Amino acid sequence: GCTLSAEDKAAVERSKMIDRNLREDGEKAAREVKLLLLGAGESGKNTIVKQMKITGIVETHFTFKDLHFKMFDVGAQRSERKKWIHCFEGVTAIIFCVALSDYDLVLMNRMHASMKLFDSICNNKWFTDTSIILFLNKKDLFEEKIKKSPLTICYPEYAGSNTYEEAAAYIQCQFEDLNKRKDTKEIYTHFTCSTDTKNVQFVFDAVTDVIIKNNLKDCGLF
Amino acid sequence: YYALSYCALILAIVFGNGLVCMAVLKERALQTTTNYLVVSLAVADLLVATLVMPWVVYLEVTGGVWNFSRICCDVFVTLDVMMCTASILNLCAISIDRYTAVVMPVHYQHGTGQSSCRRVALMITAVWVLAFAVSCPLLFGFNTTGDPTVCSISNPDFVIYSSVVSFYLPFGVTVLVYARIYVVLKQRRRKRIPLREKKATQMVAIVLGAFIVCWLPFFLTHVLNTHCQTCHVSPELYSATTWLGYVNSALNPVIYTTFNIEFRKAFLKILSC
Amino acid sequence: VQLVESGGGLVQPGGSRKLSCSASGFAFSSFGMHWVRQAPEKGLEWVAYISSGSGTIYYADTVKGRFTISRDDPKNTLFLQMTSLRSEDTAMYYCVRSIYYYGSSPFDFWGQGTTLTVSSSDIVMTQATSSVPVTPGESVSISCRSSKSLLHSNGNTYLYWFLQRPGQSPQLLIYRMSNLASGVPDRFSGSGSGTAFTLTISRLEAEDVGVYYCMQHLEYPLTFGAGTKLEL
Amino acid sequence: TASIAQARKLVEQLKMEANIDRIKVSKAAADLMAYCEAHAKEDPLLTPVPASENPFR
Amino acid sequence: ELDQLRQEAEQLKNQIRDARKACADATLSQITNNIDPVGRIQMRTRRTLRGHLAKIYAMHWGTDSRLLVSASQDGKLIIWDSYTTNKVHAIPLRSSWVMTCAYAPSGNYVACGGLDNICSIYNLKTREGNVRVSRELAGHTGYLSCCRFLDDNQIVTSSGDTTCALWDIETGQQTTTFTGHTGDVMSLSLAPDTRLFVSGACDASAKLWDVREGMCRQTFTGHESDINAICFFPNGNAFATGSDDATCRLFDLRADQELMTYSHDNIICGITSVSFSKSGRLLLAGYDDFNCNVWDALKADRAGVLAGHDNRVSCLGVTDDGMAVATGSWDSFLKIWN
Ligand SMILES: CCCN(CCc1cccs1)[C@H]1CCc2c(O)cccc2C1
Repeated sequence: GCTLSAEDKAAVERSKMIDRNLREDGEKAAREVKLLLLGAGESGKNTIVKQMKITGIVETHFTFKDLHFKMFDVGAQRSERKKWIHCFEGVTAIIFCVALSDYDLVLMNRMHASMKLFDSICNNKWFTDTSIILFLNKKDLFEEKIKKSPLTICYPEYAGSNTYEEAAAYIQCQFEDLNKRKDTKEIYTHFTCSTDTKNVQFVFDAVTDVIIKNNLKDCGLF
Repeated sequence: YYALSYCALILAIVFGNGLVCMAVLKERALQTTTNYLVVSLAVADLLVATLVMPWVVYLEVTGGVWNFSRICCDVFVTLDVMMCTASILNLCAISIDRYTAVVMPVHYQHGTGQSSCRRVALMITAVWVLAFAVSCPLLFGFNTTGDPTVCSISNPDFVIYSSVVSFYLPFGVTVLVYARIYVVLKQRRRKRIPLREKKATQMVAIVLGAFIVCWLPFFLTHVLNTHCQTCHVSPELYSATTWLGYVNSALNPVIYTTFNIEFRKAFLKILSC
Repeated sequence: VQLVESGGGLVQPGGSRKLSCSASGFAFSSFGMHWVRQAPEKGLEWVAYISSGSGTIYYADTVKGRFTISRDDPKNTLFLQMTSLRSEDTAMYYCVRSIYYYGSSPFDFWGQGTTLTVSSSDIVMTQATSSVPVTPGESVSISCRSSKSLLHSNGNTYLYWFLQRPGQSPQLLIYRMSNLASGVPDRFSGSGSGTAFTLTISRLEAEDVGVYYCMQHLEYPLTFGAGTKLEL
Repeated sequence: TASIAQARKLVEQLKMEANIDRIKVSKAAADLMAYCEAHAKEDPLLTPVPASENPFR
Repeated sequence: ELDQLRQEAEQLKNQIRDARKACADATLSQITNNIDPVGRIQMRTRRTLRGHLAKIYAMHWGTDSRLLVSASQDGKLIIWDSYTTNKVHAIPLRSSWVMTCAYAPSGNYVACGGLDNICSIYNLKTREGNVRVSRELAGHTGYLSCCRFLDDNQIVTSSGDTTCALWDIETGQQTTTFTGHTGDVMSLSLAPDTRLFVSGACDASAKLWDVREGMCRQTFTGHESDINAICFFPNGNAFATGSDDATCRLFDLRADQELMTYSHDNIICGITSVSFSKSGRLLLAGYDDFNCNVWDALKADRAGVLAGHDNRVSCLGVTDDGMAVATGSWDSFLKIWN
């Protein structure tokens, strides 16, 4: 077009070369799984981050079976969550950490604090569609403690055994019953320990189910 | 009977597939790769209702009598095989898109990325090119209609090839593809061990159900008018089943858009304005 | 920031040489690049342009088809393959940076040049002068004129002023008629009507000795004035 | 203790705010009104400029 | 000790609101009822500014009224020529989690930051021709919620740690900290002279600060909910705030109180962003419900609507010459209006 100078034409060419790089970086960013990592302070987040990798946001990258995952640990932030949690509205899944051993530990009870955090995150207006991966992080130390101290420290409402199976299953249900919005959200719970591969495989499995369900929304099947 | 019912169908198809085109034109939440196929379906159904079906009205009004040049018969007949094969092959392309959503889920994962848009630009091109490739022989020596006072397709050397490539092939592929989608979704649930995974089974059933119910009785009756010896086949059954074939274009907005929330939101906005 | 340039010396007419220009200490891929010729004791002539990412190429008609401008961004290197050389090509060739965005300074850096000794409707820019003998401390007012108005519909006036000191490559003084370049002292200022232009050296210094070229950037081919020398 | 240090700091701050030479709201309201009337002609959003001199044609 | 200090604090709170109430002889409405209305403000989108691929969180105009920076959660800080729609620069951020950006009064620098707790300063005008990180202002302990340059070497930044800080950029050092907010500070506005700034916070409070003396001069408290947005009126004697209350409020410095509020009964959503027109007569506010409302700042009549966005209007800026308003959005577009 004759209306543009030789320098306007070269500025439009630069602008279009910037578009080409913005679009390419958007293609790179779209093939990356955004994971928000949540849970209380000692909840096993650091054990998860070690296994996945093997103040302000700690953003950590891992690759597993050609999915690229970005993990946002928002734990070192100390500030009003409703002012910044909406940055994460486009997250694939939340990973929520619970120290399973903290049913009988003090913050007033740590498992009830983890459940109040889980409820506020799960039932949040920014995450209505967003699935959650629960890691129940310390099944070994929970087996050591449950033999010694009952779940009635956390849940006087409970009526099962202090065997691992009934206690661990009851805690999973005490988190998964915090789902409102069961029409649009799923929780992917996984009992967790010192374990290198299975937890990363569980993120990949649960994220693949989440991506499939997002695709099935995008073509009307879900 | 049929003449004014086709006029109601032209309005129903222009309204329904016009809403699909308008909703994707307005709503950027609908401007996915995934819905550009559903607009390609809507364009095929619009060109059926606007180009093809008024000639179906007037041909049925005259009682099957053609009052125009054989150049014009080739145009009507090629547009019919074109726009109907484009509707049918869009159903098949949408099934292969929905299969990519499930079996190649990482590639699909946002319905707007350049490699996904490239994939539907390719399969929309394949839909419209293959619709041309099966219809274009009727611009020349394959439209052997027996007398210039009539305009219809009736020769075995074309009707088999045409019914196969336009329907029995993409029908078999679409049934195979949606059955494989239903199987892979059942395998996802089995491997994990819900109401919207049951919705996917309901949508597979509604999609194959409408595609069978509209198009299969036409392509059976079409092959049986031409290639069968001693059949009890009739112009009544052929007129009934061609009407039931064009009814697919009236159902296609229902099937591919009214069961999706982003489409219902966009339609309720357009219906409000 | 550097542009270091090689290929040069003697070559026969009808012959060919690859000039190369290795960039360092700047984001080479983001700059458009020019070649500018200077024939011995003559003025500057723009030769070729390649944009950032090679999407645009231009040439002067004196070299179009006969020279090819090429670029290797991963090697930070610019090339001029000269395919059929003639005596009119004997010159120092300068590799020159340019970058184009709102408020940018194109032509801002010029390499040390490389000398090629070939063995033996454009906008006209005129300076109506060739030399000016003058003394430090006093003001000087160099001038230039264009055959076409350099004031574009967007409100820019596309003059550039260059100073070339003795034995040195050109330096941008003023870009887009009014604006002085980075590392140029406020002693230099530019002004003009859209067809006539002035470079004022408000207090002359011994470093201001050299040939001053106007150049237009309204349209390709880019065209320089003949050059006006200041001397003590 | 830190809470007593903050209670002293908060008293000192509330005292430093209390001792301010506040003007009447009628005068202050009239001064914003006067700034708007003075600059009304100078505001392209309040009074759209003709398309000849609007940069955003 | 503590009960007497709490009684003295409450007694000073009685004395200060008594002093505000003694200033309140007439309201701005009673003084502006006799003035002519603005009429309908019917701005058109003159530009749409497309290349961001996530939510726009912030934008800032250059003082030239032509360049604007904008920041998105896709980890890009884009400088736009608003006249041509050209991207002048796209700057890759080290943290994608950007919540604010600023453009220096010179145009030499942009600043941005967010959930990284750092304000990164980008030199635009390098001899290398790329944009470089020149400094990282680490020292806040919560997210960077706002940045505003005073000049090429001084920037005031606001944080989720409930503090503002003034920085010397060349030392990389917070030379002043401003601490009196009890909630997360969300927004800044420098006064036109840059001697003062206001900051609005999650304790529903706005504080006036002296930049040089490092002290809260005044506190303003009429909001029922957290202040997301703050802007000086162009004279520097008043400022508007927008909050999750779904109201804007205009506050005097000189009379130390709220003049007026800007809300309609059908507005029920947080105000994300606030700006004045050049005369101060229009107060522009950006909202969730996805639009910008223009207010007659003198009457509190809703003078017009900028209805062009499909997701939350996250940003406003009126240009310094007043020619246009840019509005930025979570729908990933910037729209420019006249
Ligand atoms: C519902 C579609 C009816 N048409 C019927 C042709 C008509 C005759 C009289 C009135 S209309 C078919 C003709 C045969 C064919 C085909 O072999 C392949 C792909 C499409 C079609 C379109």
